[PDB]
Amino acid sequence: MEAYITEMVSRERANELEVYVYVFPRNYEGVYHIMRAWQRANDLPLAYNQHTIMAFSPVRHMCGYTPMETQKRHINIDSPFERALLERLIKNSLIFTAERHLHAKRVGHALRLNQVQQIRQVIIYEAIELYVNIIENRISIGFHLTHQFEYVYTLQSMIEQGKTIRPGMRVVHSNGRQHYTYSTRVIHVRTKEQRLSYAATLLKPLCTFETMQPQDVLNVSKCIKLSASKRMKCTYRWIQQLRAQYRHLTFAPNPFTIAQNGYKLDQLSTPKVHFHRDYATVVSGMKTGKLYKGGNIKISVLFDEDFYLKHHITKKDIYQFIAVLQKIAIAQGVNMTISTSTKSITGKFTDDFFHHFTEEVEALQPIFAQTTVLAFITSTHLSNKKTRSYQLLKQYFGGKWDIASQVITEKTIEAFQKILHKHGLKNFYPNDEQHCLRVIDVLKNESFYYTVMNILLGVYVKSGIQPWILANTTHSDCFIGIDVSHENGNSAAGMMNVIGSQGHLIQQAPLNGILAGEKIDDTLLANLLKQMIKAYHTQFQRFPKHITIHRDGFWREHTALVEKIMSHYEITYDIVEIIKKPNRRMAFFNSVDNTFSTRQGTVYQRGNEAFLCATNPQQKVGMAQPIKIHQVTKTLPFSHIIEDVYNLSFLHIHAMNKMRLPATIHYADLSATAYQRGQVMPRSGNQTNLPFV
DNA sequence: TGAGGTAGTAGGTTGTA
DNA sequence: ACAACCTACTACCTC
Ligand SMILES: [Mn+2]
Repeated sequence: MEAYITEMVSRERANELEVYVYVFPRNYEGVYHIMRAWQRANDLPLAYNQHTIMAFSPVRHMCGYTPMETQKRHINIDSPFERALLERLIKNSLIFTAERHLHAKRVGHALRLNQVQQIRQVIIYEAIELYVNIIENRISIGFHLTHQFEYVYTLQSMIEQGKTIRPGMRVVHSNGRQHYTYSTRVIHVRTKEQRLSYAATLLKPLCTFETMQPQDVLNVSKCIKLSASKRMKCTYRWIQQLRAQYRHLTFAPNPFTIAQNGYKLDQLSTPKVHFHRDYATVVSGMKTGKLYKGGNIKISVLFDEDFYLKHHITKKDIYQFIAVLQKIAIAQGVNMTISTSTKSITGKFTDDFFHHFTEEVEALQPIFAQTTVLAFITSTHLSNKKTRSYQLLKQYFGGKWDIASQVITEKTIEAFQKILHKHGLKNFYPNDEQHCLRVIDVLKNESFYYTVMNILLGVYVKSGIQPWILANTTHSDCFIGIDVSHENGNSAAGMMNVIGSQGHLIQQAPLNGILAGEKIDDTLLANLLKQMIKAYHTQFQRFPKHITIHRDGFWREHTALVEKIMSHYEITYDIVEIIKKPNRRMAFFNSVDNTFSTRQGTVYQRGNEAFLCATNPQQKVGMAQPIKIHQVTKTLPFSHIIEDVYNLSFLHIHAMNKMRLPATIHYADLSATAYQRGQVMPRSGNQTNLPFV
């Protein structure tokens, strides 16, 4: 069983290629018109960069643009400029070959291929993206397969068959090259703000899951979810065909294996989790084990009347469900008690309450103070506009009053009641220990258990409970997570603390996540590092030895500040970049049955960059997405950092379902989103605090 | 919004002799 | 302008 990556490397080197270089007199969009006219006249693969143009063959038709210098020169490998220009020229040459010999259309950002299937007047188009990099005087080409949607009809087809042009109808200028989103008739829809009009014979409605009909959506989504074998066979077939007509570079007969690409293979193993002993899996420990750090939780109930008015379910059913939750929690060493403050607000929370939420909620703070709200709001009120129950609920409770809250809708309660009816229950549940035990016992064999436990986990983590930690220690003693999000000109920073080599404190940094600009200032980073050091010293009574910073995306911060700061306290550190969507794919090919598969905890390593497989999705779900790890600094071996990254992904204490990313980046992204929408507020403390999810 | 996974749509932020 | 990220939204399936 061999290991395959979606890449290849060129036998020729960056300094073994003869190129023609034309330099024009002395703006990053320069000499683009000259290059386009040159392409139009001399029909050759050409590329530009700033004010220089490079090709593989001499240019005959000058088109009146006289160059300053002409050369048959090689490239200075030490100059990144000429490396980028050669990469652009190779990319353009590949695109030109595909267009001339394989009939592909460069649309948007990808080369659209032939259609694969039409689903009731919906065309599905294959597409591929190409990338060229120069890695230590070697040329690596990577590629990624994807899909595109289309409606096969213009506006004329509908307008001939009656219908009405809606002001809010979504149409695009479906054509070649660029694409824009805005009885002859004229439509004057704005592109973004500029006024445009057309003949309505070429504008076509957009094909998106938002607007497609439910019958088409199922099949279209089913089509774009292929297995690993089909996906990578399709990816490799077209690239082999492209190779068969390319002459400017040559490759090995089988250039897709990791051996040809200079990668080394690592097989990580699943860790163990600690609840009160050592458990192989999280599910086994949570099923029949006591929590790592239990305690006492106060819960308050928010019940709206429509939940009974339009759905024939009573508040007594809600209290039976809550009693079941309480008994399950007490079975694991967690004591939850219902507050009795729900007496002055009996019968409240009607439709008028939801329609005047912004004015009839200020008096609810003393009712739910120092508790955990378990809200049972209707999904219609949460989702439908002019009410915005979820947004206002979060933005008030967690946004301003720092009160944790967990929301449940009618689908969960109807599923619970349907299971009860199936099992012969609903006669009487609350205040009956034997009936509660029977309900808990029958909950085990159903998948709905994962729902119930998830709810409990959501209550636990927001209440200061630490469900489990790592059984074994890691090579780093301290983990920091940083993420940045930009929405509508507003920048939100998410910061995250993991205090201890076993986990042992998953916490959010008590710092404001709203940035005055688009960049993280030096003061914020200094405060984050110093506060995390203080937190570790408080928790363990000793200073840490090593700290690893995880960054989502690319490191755009001041490294000199980080070392000035941790030179004084004398802790070694690393800076690591975690990249989602690397636009590559990993597999193991088995030639006995000719199948591509994936194995969780697989690592491909090259230099200071690695690809990690952290999930095991099912065939109908799709194919696993690799993560990209990049080590900026060189304090410890790359293997140890990859191990820490893989091990921190098993600390998803908010759910029973395994998550792809480590907690450091996952929870930091969630926190950045929460500050983007203004639904969280800093809270100092020393316990497990995740006031989101 | 029980949670996670993955895969389409349209836009936004960098930094580049 | 180009390249390599990021975000939001929708959808489905799995537990
Ligand atoms: Mn949640």
